[PDB]
Amino acid sequence: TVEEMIKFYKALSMWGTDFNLISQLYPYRSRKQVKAKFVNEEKKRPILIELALRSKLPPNFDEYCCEIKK
Amino acid sequence: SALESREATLNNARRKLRAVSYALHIPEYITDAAFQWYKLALANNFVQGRRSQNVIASCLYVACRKEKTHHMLIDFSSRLQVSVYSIGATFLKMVKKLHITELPLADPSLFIQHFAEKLDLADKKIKVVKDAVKLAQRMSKDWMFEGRRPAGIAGACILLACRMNNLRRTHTEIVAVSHVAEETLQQRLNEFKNTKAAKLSVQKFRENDVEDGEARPPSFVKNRKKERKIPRNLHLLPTTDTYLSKVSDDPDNLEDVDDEELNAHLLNEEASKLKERIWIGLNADFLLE
Amino acid sequence: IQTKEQLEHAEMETNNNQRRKPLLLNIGDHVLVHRDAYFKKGAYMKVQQIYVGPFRVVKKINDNAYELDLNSHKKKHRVINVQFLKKFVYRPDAYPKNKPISSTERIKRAHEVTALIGIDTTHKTYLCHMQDVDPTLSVEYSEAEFCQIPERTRRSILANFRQLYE
Amino acid sequence: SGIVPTLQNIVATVTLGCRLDLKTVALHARNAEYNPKRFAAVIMRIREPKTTALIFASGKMVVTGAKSEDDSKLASRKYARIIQKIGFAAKFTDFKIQNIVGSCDVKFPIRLEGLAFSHGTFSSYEPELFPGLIYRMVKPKIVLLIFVSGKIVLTGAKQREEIYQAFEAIYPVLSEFRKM
DNA sequence: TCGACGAAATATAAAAATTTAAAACTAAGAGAAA
Repeated sequence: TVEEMIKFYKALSMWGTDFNLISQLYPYRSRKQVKAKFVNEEKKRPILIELALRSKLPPNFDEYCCEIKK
Repeated sequence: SALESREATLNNARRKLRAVSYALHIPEYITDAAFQWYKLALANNFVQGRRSQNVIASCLYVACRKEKTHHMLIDFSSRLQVSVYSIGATFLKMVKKLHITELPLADPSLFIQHFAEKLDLADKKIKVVKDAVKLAQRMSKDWMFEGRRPAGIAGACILLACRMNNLRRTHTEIVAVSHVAEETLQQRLNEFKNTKAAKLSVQKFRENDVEDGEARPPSFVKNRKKERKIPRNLHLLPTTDTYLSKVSDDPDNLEDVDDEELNAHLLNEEASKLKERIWIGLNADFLLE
Repeated sequence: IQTKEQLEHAEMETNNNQRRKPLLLNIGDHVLVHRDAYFKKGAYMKVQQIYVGPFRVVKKINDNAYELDLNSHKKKHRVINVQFLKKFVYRPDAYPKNKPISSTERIKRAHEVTALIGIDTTHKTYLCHMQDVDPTLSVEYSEAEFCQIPERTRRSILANFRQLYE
Repeated sequence: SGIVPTLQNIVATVTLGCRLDLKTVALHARNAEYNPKRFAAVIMRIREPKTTALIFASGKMVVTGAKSEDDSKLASRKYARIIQKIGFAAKFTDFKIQNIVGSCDVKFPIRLEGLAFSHGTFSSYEPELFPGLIYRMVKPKIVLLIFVSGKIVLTGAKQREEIYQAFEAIYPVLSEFRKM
């Protein structure tokens, strides 16, 4: 869904690479899927990668999301 | 002795090769050529660490290919889980190692004479197979089939022969032995429909099929223009050593990369504990091993 | 081999017919080519007479220019005259062993030899006859695998063959 | 004839001359993928100049993915600056390029089934596995991927003059392997 | 239900960099049998 893409955009804008964190958050993905989405988002959206680089949102979502299902 | 150790290994190779050949249904001289290729492989310091079925499958395939036959790698890999493409990769590795010469051609005319009996059989077995090979012979010279999985083009030609002739058969039942995706199958069928005027499709195709030029392969259409539209001189060839000399490798050249990188090489130390919290939360037992 | 020896020495032919004796060569058969593969040099008191192994012919230009794959096509390393061609590389029944290809092949099959022809004049390379192969085929040896053999008798007989020759 | 191959990918490596550990580097990194259970090597990604060089615990890094030779050495200098600023000296010396990959189109169609049978000494044709023809040239050592579409992968060389020499050497092969 | 596209899997050529078989190759150990 597009909401998952929005959440992944927020996650990549918050911190750097967090492949293990988002892999453990969603127990249906793998390293290949997140690597693939990083590859296809690094090229097609030049403004979004720079915006994530210059934004650096605080991690106010991953710490709370790590406890709801684990 | 040195000669004594060879015999047990050759006996094991013969036993495994005969065991696979008992399910592959190949003649005796093909197995003999495969065993002599296995002897050549052992003479070339046979690849260790490989699975036994891989090397015997490669030798069986090269023996069955040195004389024009019909066997396909899926038949080699038809025991419930074999991962056929690994066998293909091992064969590709053994191409250079064994240094194959006098390479055999890749023509799908012999494929149809073996695919005919299983799917889309005929009462006389003369009509559909000859129609398929006759259309394939002229579709090959149009430079359309080039490195495009000969089993797939054989199945597509069989489907075209069934379409032009009369045969009440299921379209999707052919994937039992052909093992071809429906997407590329219908791509090749409507490619044949595009490249043919369909002048007499309902009765019988044209008996004088000549297409001198006038056609291009689909990959040429995709990436000849390298975009989407909807004998040079040696002086013109510069050496790239000057490109490497342009960047200075001086020990004092540590401040030539100041393009805001110097403020952001690494993570800030104020969030090190914040990272460490979720690190010991998750990435903790991942290091103790 | 013995029957062929004693039949051909039972040992001549028709004079001046050998110029016309080369004939039309069909595409597909392996073709044996002379010393000038890509370089023509002063071979070491040459008695090998064609000096290399066979290749496959795919195309022909004229009656005196045949295309067959030896090297990359740079500087026309593909076609030679028919005076540098031969025809016959057959009977695997009489010659059981195949053609060795790699050095790691050569290390293991090194202790199966017949004769030594001469060192290649370029730098150091040896040219030899192997065992249970036809004498027309030749196998290239270097000094890397030349130290694991009875080679003393090999360069001994090469030395006395040179003494006979010159 | 006048078509020039496009410089597309360069593979190079350097040694920093220190027997360091990479857990210290991984613990302080803005963008770096690392998994200790698999290897001890860290993959790090930077936006510019679009390089994904792989660092090793032996003290050497293999620079890959750079579009230009200047970009490769500049990225290596940036990584040297990073490893200087984190915890180590790790002097940047002994640059070496191992492979250069290029792609270009020839603009006229090429016969390949005839090419497979003709140049089979240097070719390895397998339609069941790979659509293209793998041209394994010996002298000079450049491996080409010939296609019917004309787009040729030109990996194998460590330089650019070698790339140009390989292209002008194999251009007559495609010249006689034309389509009428 | 035919068309329209996205996308991993391979080759590819290197440099690499920890674990995993893994099948030739030796070498006991019994069992024959004139």
